Amino acid sequence: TDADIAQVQVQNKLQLAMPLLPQEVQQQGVSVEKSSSSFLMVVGVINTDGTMTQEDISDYVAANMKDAISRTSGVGDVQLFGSQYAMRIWMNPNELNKFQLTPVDVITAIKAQNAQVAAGQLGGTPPVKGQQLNASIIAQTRLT
Amino acid sequence: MPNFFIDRPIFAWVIAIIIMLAGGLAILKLPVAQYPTIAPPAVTISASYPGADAKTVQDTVTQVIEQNMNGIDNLMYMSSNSDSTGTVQITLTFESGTDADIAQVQVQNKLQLAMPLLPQEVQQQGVSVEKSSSSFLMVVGVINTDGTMTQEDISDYVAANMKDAISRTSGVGDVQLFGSQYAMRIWMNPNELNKFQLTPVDVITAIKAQNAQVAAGQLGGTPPVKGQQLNASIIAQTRLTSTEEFGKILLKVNQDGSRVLLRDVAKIELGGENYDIIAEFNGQPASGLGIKLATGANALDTAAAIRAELAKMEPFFPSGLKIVYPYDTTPFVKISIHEVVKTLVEAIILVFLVMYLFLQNFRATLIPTIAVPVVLLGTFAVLAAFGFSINTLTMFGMVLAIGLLVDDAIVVVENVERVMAEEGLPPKEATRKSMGQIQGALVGIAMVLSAVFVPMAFFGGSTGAIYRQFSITIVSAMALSVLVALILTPALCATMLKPIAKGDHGEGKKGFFGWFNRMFEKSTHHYTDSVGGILRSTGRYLVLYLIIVVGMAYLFVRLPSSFLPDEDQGVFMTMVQLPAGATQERTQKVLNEVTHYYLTKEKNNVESVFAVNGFGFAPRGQNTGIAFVSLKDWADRPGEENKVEAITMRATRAFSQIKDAMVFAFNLPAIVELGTATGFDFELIDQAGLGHEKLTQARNQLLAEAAKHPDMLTSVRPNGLEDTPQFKIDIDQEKAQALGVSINDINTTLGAAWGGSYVNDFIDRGRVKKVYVMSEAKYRMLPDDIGDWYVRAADGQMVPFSAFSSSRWEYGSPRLERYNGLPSMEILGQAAPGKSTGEAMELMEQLASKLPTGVGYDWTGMSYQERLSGNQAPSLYAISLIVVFLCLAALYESWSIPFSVMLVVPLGVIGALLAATFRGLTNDVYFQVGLLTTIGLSAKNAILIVEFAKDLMDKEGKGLIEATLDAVRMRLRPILMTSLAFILGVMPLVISTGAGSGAQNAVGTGVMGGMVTATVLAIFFVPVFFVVVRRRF
Amino acid sequence: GIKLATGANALDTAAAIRAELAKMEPFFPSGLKIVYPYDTTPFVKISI
Amino acid sequence: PGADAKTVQDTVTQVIEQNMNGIDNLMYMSSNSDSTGTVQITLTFESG
Amino acid sequence: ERLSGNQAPSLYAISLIVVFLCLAALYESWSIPFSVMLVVPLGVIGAL
Amino acid sequence: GSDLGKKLLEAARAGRDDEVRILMANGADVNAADVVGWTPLHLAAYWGHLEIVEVLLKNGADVNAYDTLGSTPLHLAAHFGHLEIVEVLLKNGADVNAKDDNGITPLHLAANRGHLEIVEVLLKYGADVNAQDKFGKTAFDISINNGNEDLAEILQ
Ligand SMILES: CCCCCCCCCCCCCCCCCCCC(=O)O[C@H](COC(=O)CCCCCCCCCCCCCC)COP(=O)(O)OCCN
Ligand SMILES: CCCCCCCCCCCCO[C@@H]1O[C@H](CO)[C@@H](O[C@H]2O[C@H](CO)[C@@H](O)[C@H](O)[C@H]2O)[C@H](O)[C@H]1O
Ligand SMILES: CCCCCCCCCCCCO[C@@H]1O[C@H](CO)[C@@H](O[C@H]2O[C@H](CO)[C@@H](O)[C@H](O)[C@H]2O)[C@H](O)[C@H]1O
Ligand SMILES: CN(C)c1ccc(O)c2c1C[C@H]1C[C@H]3[C@H](N(C)C)C(O)=C(C(N)=O)C(=O)[C@@]3(O)C(O)=C1C2=O
Ligand SMILES: CCCCCCCCCC(=O)OC[C@H](CO)OC(=O)CCCCCCCCC
Ligand SMILES: CCCCCCCCCCCCCCCCCC
Ligand SMILES: CCCCCCCCCCCCCCC
Ligand SMILES: CCCCCCCCCCCCCCC
Ligand SMILES: CCCCCCCCCC[N+](C)(C)[O-]
Ligand SMILES: CCCCCCCCCC
Ligand SMILES: CCCCCCCCCC
Ligand SMILES: CCCCCCCCCC
Ligand SMILES: CCCCCC
Ligand SMILES: CCCCCC
Ligand SMILES: CCCCCC
Ligand SMILES: [Cl-]
Repeated sequence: TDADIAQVQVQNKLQLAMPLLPQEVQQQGVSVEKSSSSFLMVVGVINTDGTMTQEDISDYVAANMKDAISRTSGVGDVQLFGSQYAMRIWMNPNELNKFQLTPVDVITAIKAQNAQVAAGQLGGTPPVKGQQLNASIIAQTRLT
Repeated sequence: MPNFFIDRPIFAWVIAIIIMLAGGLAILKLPVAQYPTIAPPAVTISASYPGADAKTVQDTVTQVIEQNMNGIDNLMYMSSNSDSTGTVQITLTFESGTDADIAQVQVQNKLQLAMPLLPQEVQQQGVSVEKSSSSFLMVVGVINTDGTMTQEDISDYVAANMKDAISRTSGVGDVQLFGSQYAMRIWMNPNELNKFQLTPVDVITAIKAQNAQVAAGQLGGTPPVKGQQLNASIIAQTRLTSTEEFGKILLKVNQDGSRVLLRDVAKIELGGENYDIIAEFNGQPASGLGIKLATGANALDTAAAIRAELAKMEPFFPSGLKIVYPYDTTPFVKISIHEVVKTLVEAIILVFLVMYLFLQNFRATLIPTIAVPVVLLGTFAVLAAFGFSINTLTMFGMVLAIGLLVDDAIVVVENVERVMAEEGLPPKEATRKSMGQIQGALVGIAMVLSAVFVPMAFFGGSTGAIYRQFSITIVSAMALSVLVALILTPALCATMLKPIAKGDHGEGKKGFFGWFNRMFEKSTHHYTDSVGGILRSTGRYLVLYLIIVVGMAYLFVRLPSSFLPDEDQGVFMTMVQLPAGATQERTQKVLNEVTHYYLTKEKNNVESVFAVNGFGFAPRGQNTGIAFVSLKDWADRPGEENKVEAITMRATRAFSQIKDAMVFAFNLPAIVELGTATGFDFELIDQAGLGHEKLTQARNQLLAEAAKHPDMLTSVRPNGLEDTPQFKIDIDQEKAQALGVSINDINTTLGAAWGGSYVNDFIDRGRVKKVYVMSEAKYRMLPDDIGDWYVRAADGQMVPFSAFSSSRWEYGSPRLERYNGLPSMEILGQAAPGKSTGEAMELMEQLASKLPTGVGYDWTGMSYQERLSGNQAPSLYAISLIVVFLCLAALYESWSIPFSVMLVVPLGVIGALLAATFRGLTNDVYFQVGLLTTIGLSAKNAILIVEFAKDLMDKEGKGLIEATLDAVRMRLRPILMTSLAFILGVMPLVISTGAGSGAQNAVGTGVMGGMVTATVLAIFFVPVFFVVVRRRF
Repeated sequence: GIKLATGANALDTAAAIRAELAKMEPFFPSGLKIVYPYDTTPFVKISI
Repeated sequence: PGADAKTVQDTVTQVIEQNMNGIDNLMYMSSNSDSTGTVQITLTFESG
Repeated sequence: ERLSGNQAPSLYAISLIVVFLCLAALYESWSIPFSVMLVVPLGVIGAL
Repeated sequence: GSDLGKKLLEAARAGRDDEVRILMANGADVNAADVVGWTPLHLAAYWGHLEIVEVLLKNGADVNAYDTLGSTPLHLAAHFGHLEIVEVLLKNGADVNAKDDNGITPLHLAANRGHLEIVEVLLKYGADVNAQDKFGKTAFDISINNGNEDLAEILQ
């Protein structure tokens, strides 16, 4: 069986199911892969000077190394032995209740104040007659 | 095998007939295009984020898609651009030989599962995955001459009435609209919105409610009450269809009872989906269709079919609408076929005249006139079997092989005529003996030429695919030439030729031929006397050979290297680049001046100017433009003064006077994907999250160092754009919450007004089209206009933007580049005059190694091709030489004698180099393939001389010099006949100054010069080589 | 943890992985080092 | 769902069919736009 | 059905020519093949 | 403007000391402004080109030149953490309490990015610590909101 056509046929059917799946599952990213069940190799990464922790090395591999290896021809699947960094907001229920707030309010505020806004241009097309200024309008950007 | 077919001429005829029918069928059915598929397979991912800046596009779209392009097969590299027009283009380039359909579907499938991660605005617009292709068959311009239509009106008409019908035309692959179908444009007024306490949020909400398709159900649907008589579908709310309906969209009902409609707060019209591009054709508004040829289709049939469809659309056009053809390749391809068919016909006529001049019987002149067409036809059947097309490269590949085809015909027939004249044998017995002398050599030649040309097919990348076109074409024609020479030609000779009495060399005739035969027989004695003198003093000719070899090596190094010669194709582009922040109106004034020039000062040359404002070479924006010039017929432009090169240099010089703009004209390349010979393509990479500003500093550091080496590097610049001043506005979160104003309402109001918002779809005359809400131009021009926009608070009060916002000027990128998922900056440049591409690249690497920590680099495009193409050459040259030697060793049964043949190579190369150098031409592929065919024919001439000489020594027991003199005597006439015919055959190609002359000159010049020296020197030097080699070993 | 794509060559893919890792090594933060704790390909090369 | 044949044809069928250019060995194309809200565009290709 | 009927004449023409040429090559003759190929109508009428 | 005015704006931004030198000798307009109202001194201050800032001030560049949104070169230098340029501009008579259209001062911008050395230099040249922006916010109100406890102590 041509593995290319097998993958193509499987995904054509998966795409009919995708809309019916929960929004949380879609946002985690569904993956269709054609690979062996066993490992070809394990590429281990360490810090000999002991300057970087297990989490620091895991983030570096994920952020700088993994993507290029995943795109390499013949690499069917790549498994990170660790986790990429995320902005972790560890909520306190005692402090949330104190100010009469919930996780719903925390999530709403992050979506609102961690936003990348498309705000158009000064002197954008179609413009008026005799326009001299053309500049991108920069509003809210992602927090860093 | 020749003996077999001498006794069986009908069988020989049956094979020739079958070959001609297969070839005759091939000619009818073979695809036709200008060039074949050369570039490696590339897939482009295009997305639009309306009103988004470069960083917004990159950090929400580009990076998300890039991170998800995993588990795809045969990916070489990935590159992307994110610009301030709200556009992202990610290009994935694949290994040469990859199935482009499988490449696309794999990319497309990985994007599909990454779509839920993209912004809802980008998901709504869509993300196109297409196979990257630059080559258009033709560009159909659609204009309005009576000034009753805008470019938006014409674009909508073409989309609705023309595009689909052109897409269904026979041989048409893809069709690109130069514009968009209408969009329902709601131009909002902030003064009117604030007056009724409304915002863009309310306008979008109302349109979504009052322009929608609502599912109802059925009367008497299943399961029903038994006895039900009727079952009908219930139709509820359907989409709005007109500007009138959109204007009557209810927004608000006032306290008194008066109604606020959408037409009260906004101007409503059918307009363009976007207004970035302004297209003009000789000043008049214009749209158009960019048409590509389908796979395995005929360019000439497709172009005829396209014009046939447009012809029967003519009667239904609105008043003023006119079709124009600013770009069409088929008139150029029509000439290319005619000129190649002409060359082949003239070559057959020239052979006929030469054959009659020497042999002086019409029966002899027929055998080549039959054999050569049979080989040519057979070649087409083999191209079709390989899945090749009738294209510029394959056509000139057969022109370059004419010399080899013609020689096979002459060599077989001439040798029979001699044997009959020298011995008085009857045609059939003479043919048997004649073939007996050459049949072993002809097979040896077939293997030697295979050893030369076949390895040329095994180069990788773009240049390898080009060389593969010439390789298979020449090898196929050569292979069939030898089969026809071993099967048909001997059978024709034995049956058609007239017997010659022994000793009859035609010296006893009267008139021209009596004189000629006596002149030539006397000249043959002068030649053998001269060789006798040369072979008494070989030492001085060995010295002269080393002068030629040194002179060759010197001229090779001096000759500038190119890919394909630039042609006058009746069109050329003019670039218009204004400084940073320059508006669309300023760019139009420069374009209007550029157009006015071409229609005034080049009115006898220029037919039309296609001025496109908002689109450059690589970049987009209001400060970029391009003027595609279309010239009159070649016949109306006589002399070099009225050609693209002369006009280009004239226009560029005239436009250097233009202020606050960088303008210049230039000719189109033969094939865009190759770039320039000596030109390199460098990528500077952020390898440790340094950021944009630090990669810019590192780029400036590299560019400055490159400027200190003008001896090696020339015009080393960035391919991208510089940082521009951008209007940063900060929303005060505390003030918004204090006033009871939601951030969604603020960012929607700003985004929808200033950037534009794609709300939903409506149906215009039975066609689904987009609905856009945006600010009427005058209220979104300047920073002071920010305060004119009001957002409604929770308590109902209208709050101006100034109350909860603060702004400042800062610098940011209007175009962010990435390479293999990392931030990058593309640097273009070329090797300085006299320097190789390799040397220039080595310095850039040396300069790159001295840049700040975390700044890497990589080679892309032609530079990626050049490296992997250069690493193979030594191996492919070695294999060729080794197999040539081994083949000659088997033929001559000698490890030493093969050297006497292989020493001929420089004799043909020096003549090609002198001709190319003198005429001021380059070391292009046509010249390079020309060298191999020149080397090939001279090698064949030497093989038959050495074979005759060796056989005389072995069979008749003659001495070394006696055999050598008797050999070159017998071989003089056939060598001169081929040379005389072939040199005259390529004379029209050399002197050609018409359309496609650039390629003709490149093919002709190098071949003529090479043949002249190859012929003159070899007849004197091959005798020396054989004697010297035989004496030594 | 790398897994071989269906019908792909183990040695060619392993060589292509090492070639890509070689491009990353020079821009490593101080101390960071690649180790090879598990590889099935050395056996195939050596055994042949 | 809920759209009549005409609505289905204008919003779906013609949007898909106008993009079915530049496909190899395509003999003919047939489609049905129905009251059920359903589209079925069948592309028949050359033998082989 | 249309395709089948349209291509049948050319199939007969090429078929007759291939048999003729095959006989001409085998028997080293133009007379034997032509003498043989004249028989075809005697068969075809019986089939009709 | 003029032809040389454009080249000085480009050279000042790019950090080309040699080109600025030749342009000052040839008499390139130091008061040349782009469409947003940025002088060569604005650009030199923004990108942190110390020598060009000094050369421009020697050749009579307006130290208190403001853009179309009322921001000065000291605003730019203070915001992007260019300590040496802030000192040079203040020695050549840059308004330490210069307010943009938003009521923002060089102290506000320095406090926002946590440029402690620059904040101290501004206070040394008499930066109004009680100066409020359009939202009634001081440099101290920014430090407590940003959570910069080192900066908050300096501003008392
Ligand atoms: C839709 C389908 C598309 C296809 C298009 C149609 C193409 C059709 C082509 C196929 C038919 C082949 C043509 C046959 C021609 C034969 C000529 C016969 C001559 C003749 O009668 O004289 C013979 C003797 O002459 C001799 O001995 C003759 C010797 C020299 C050969 C004659 C020249 C042949 C030229 C070939 C035709 C080229 C056409 C190019 C396509 C007598 O016969 P005999 O048996 O008594 O002779 C003794 C044998 N020992
Ligand atoms: C031993 C006896 C054998 C019998 C044949 C004798 C051959 C010589 C005489 C033939 C009679 C005709 O004579 C012939 O006239 C023609 C026409 O002017 C000449 O014409 C030819 O030669 C002249 C030079 O002389 C060339 O410039 C010209 O291109 C060529 O056509 C011949 O040179 C001449 O030989
Ligand atoms: C760079 C461009 C020029 C390169 C061209 C080279 C090949 C074409 C020129 C052919 C010249 C051959 O011409 C031939 O030269 C040799 C020289 O060895 C002469 O030979 C002469 O010298 C030799 C050696 O001492 C004597 O043995 C001989 O008796 C005497 O005639 C021939 O009489 C002459 O017919
Ligand atoms: C560059 N290109 C070949 C031309 C030439 C002349 C033109 O007159 C035009 C183009 C590009 C096309 C692209 C189209 C694109 N699309 C196919 C609708 C498009 O989405 C955009 C866009 N910026 O998103 C256009 O500008 C565009 O509407 C446009 O205005 C064009 C246009 O008017
Ligand atoms: C009789 C022996 C002939 C040996 C030469 C064979 C060369 C074939 C090399 C090859 O396969 O590639 C062809 C190449 C494609 O880029 O085209 C070429 O570059 C043309 C080669 C011209 C010069 C040949 C060397 C003679 C110098 C002394
Ligand atoms: C009978 C003549 C035909 C022979 C031609 C076949 C040659 C095939 C070319 C093989 C390519 C080898 C490339 C090696 C590159 C390794 C780089 C060190
Ligand atoms: C590709 C070139 C290979 C050349 C191989 C060398 C051949 C040496 C010739 C020796 C001849 C032996 C003479 C008889 C003793
Ligand atoms: C690349 C490997 C093959 C090279 C060609 C081999 C040539 C063999 C020459 C042998 C000469 C033997 C001389 C006998 C005295
Ligand atoms: C395999 C390399 C090509 C060598 C061809 C030489 C063929 C010589 C045949 C000589 N012959 C037997 C006909 O006399
Ligand atoms: C119209 C298509 C058939 C003719 C094409 C020309 C082929 C000539 C190639 C030498
Ligand atoms: C010394 C010069 C002699 C030239 C002899 C060459 C004659 C060749 C004519 C075909
Ligand atoms: C290509 C045609 C071959 C059919 C005839 C068989 C030839 C045998 C003659 C001895
Ligand atoms: C010796 C027979 C050769 C003919 C086959 C094509
Ligand atoms: C060009 C495709 C068909 C070839 C016939 C063998
Ligand atoms: C001996 C007859 C040769 C057959 C060629 C097909
Ligand atoms: Cl950054």
